[PDB]
Amino acid sequence: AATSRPERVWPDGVIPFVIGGNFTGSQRAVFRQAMRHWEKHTCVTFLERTDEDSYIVFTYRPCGCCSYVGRRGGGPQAISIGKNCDKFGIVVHELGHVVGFWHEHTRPDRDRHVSIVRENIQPGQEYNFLKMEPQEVESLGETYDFDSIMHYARNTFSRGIFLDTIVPKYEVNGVKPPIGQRTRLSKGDIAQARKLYKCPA
Ligand SMILES: [Zn+2]
Ligand SMILES: [Zn+2]
Repeated sequence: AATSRPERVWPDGVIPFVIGGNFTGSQRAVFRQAMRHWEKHTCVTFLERTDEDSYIVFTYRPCGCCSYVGRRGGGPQAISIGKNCDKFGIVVHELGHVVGFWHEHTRPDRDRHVSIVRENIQPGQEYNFLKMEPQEVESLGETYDFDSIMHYARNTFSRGIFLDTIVPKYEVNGVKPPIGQRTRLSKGDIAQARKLYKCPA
């Protein structure tokens, strides 16, 4: 679910940042580790902010969606971090939003790849399953990626732990594809981010 909107792509892949107050040294180190993870796999770079108008701010705040997707422009944009939601993989996911990715399940073509099990969605949480309009996403020729760091788990926003809200529609390399990993960028996330930022092949 890569943004189609050119203005949301950070110029030259450069993303200035500020780390806010109220974090421990270990939390701050995890933010830097997550930024380095994006840097080592793509041409995105993170720069300590000086006077740039647009930048990201790691902000002590309650956990919960949503980080702005791509570059907002005209000022800072916050990534909300708290005790519930500060691990490396969570931060890498939020930086996927900053880079310009919506949730994978919101791709306009998602219905070919996953079933959204409406019977199981927590009342009032249905909005989390809305597809992006087709004009808002351009997937750059990349296939739907079950392994994406941007993919929800099978029971995200479910009524029940064993009641799936998202079910992959087919197997990949002879297995039901697991969804919802928050350990590292997938091969597909990297390939697609490199296309989005026109990283030299
Ligand atoms: Zn997200
Ligand atoms: Zn993707």
